[PDB]
Amino acid sequence: ARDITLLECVGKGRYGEVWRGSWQGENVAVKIFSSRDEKSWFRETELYNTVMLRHENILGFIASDMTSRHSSTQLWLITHYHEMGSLYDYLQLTTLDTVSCLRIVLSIASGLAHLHIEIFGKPAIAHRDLKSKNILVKKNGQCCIADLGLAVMHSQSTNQLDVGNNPRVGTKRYMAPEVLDETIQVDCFDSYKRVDIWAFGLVLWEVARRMVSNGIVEDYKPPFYDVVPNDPSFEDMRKVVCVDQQRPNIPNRWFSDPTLTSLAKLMKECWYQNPSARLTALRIKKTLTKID
Amino acid sequence: RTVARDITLLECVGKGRYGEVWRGSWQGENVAVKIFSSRDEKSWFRETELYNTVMLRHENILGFIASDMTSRHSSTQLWLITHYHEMGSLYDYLQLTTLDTVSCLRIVLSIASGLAHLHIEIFGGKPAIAHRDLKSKNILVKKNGQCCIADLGLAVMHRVGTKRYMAPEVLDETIQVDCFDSYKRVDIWAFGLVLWEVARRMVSNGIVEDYKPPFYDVVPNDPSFEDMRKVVCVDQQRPNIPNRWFSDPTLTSLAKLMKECWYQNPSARLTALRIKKTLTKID
Ligand SMILES: COc1cc(-c2cncc(-c3ccc(C4CCN(C)CC4)cc3)c2C)cc(OC)c1OC
Ligand SMILES: COc1cc(-c2cncc(-c3ccc(C4CCN(C)CC4)cc3)c2C)cc(OC)c1OC
Ligand SMILES: COc1cc(-c2cncc(-c3ccc(C4CCN(C)CC4)cc3)c2C)cc(OC)c1OC
Ligand SMILES: COc1cc(-c2cncc(-c3ccc(C4CCN(C)CC4)cc3)c2C)cc(OC)c1OC
Repeated sequence: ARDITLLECVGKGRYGEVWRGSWQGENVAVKIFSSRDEKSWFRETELYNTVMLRHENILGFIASDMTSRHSSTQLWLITHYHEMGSLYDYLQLTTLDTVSCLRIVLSIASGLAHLHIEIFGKPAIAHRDLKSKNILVKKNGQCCIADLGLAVMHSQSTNQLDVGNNPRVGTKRYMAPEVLDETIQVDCFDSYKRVDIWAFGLVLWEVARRMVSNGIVEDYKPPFYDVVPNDPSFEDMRKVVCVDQQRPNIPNRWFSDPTLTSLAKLMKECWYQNPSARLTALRIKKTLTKID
Repeated sequence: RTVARDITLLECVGKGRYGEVWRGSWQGENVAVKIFSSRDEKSWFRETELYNTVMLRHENILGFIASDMTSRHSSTQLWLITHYHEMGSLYDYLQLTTLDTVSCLRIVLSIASGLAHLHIEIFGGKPAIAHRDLKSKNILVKKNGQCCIADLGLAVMHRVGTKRYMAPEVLDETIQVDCFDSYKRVDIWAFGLVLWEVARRMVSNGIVEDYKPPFYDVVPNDPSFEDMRKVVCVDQQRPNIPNRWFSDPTLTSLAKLMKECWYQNPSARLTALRIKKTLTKID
């Protein structure tokens, strides 16, 4: 029973479209890629070929298809469906308590450590576009990481399955200093893990703002909302991150709450300009497991 | 909208180290479904990446329909779906069938047309493509008498090839691997062997040769790399041209053509475009 019914469009952008569909009587998400993003479709298909990729905190794969008649081609990715939508969507109007905030951020750390660590199998994987729109919320209050179209793979028993020649990929708002200044070591797998850690810190900040403490919470804002234009360019981001050495501000009310004090310390250890100074995903996961 | 993806697998028409090929049915229409072995997974990726780069459409190239990857409990299933050619492969067809002048030329000109289309860069278009496993089992026969080239799982854009069809520069490891033209010239060598296989089955003066694969008389049934190197590189043997061909003007011209695909020096061999021109002036 391979047939799918497309029921409603839940997203449209430069990436193509995502549809809620029905398959074997279950909701599925069907992404139809833009022509512009055909290399992402193939990269994501290469990533999902890994059976040991499967994890509670990684978006689960059902099928990938490239179809053509005559001169046009369609590119399909079919996954499990998360009706709560992205973490970006969820944070807009929901506030969090301590338990819900830690559950979300530990689940993302668990997914990211699963990607980064080689299994002897699954290669080590760096995501390269981590952000709150690429994280889905599950009904159990954990998240899963989505969109492996820019991912890079590495095997310690051999070598490295790397990028296109274009290093200006990833979402500009979440790009690490070394991506924005184009000094990143492109032949070094560890470089790409360190870019993910930078972006994880920004996602931690986005989530923590929405956790209530002492009857106070911040409104949802994207990273660097206060220092860059609404739709920031690559150069806008380079200016604030590389020239101005800006990092997201820690609201002072956080320092009255032990959880938010711990999270502020963790996100600062994701934001060093020196990529090798940043925490590992495993260390973040260990730290969040210990925080109450 | 409904996306009908069900494909009914009706009969297995091929089994091998590569996996299986099935005749299937989608929406009342025959398709061919290649189900890849774990052994041959990289061929699915290479062909899929090529068709994602350039959607080839040519009467003498097997017609792409889809690349499918389906998650199973503990495995990934990889299918390539193409048009279906009920007459099967040229290899199959030549075992039983003899040819006349018109059929022989139509077959070999259609293969040369497919191969030149792969080899040529078209601007505005397609990258140049070398096949790297051209042989009579990777050519399908169509009802209109033309053939189409199949299996781009080893193709390169600008697993090893079948040993029996490897050019001398592949067997002696002197191939200039950093030069794309090298891979075109390896295909031309293999094309010459296919042209020999076909020409043997063309009747002249009531005479025809039995189907044999290239080098049948000088290598074992399943030849080693070394077996082939000794024949092709050390002794510099080439397939036999029977005397009876020299009584027939078509087979005389085809013998000259196949000799010009088999030079030891890869840069001396004819190009696919020159082979096409030569064939349009025979008969
Ligand atoms: C994969 O293969 C097959 C696919 C199909 C098929 C089924 N539904 C719809 C389509 C289609 C419609 C419209 C557009 C275009 C039209 C112009 N512009 C607006 C862009 C969009 C593209 C595609 C097709 C091609 C049929 C087939 O056979 C009859 C196929 O072959 C097996
Ligand atoms: C990020 O990337 C991918 C995501 C998905 C995916 C999976 N489940 C659910 C969704 C979703 C559903 C619904 C909403 C709501 C939110 C707000 N409301 C106002 C409108 C709609 C948002 C999101 C998505 C987008 C599938 C993908 O591929 C098939 C993705 O690409 C890899
Ligand atoms: C996913 O998988 C398979 C799909 C199909 C298939 C079945 N029905 C319809 C289609 C179709 C084509 C094109 C469009 C649209 C695209 C955008 N719009 C502006 C124009 C037209 C819609 C739908 C397809 C591609 C067949 C399959 O097997 C033969 C598939 O499995 C490999
Ligand atoms: C070389 O490679 C590929 C080939 C094909 C393919 C396409 N049409 C038809 C065929 C076929 C059909 C029927 C017979 C036999 C069965 C009955 N009788 C005893 C004589 C005839 C043989 C062959 C094939 C094998 C598809 C592929 O992929 C989907 C191939 O791989 C790219």
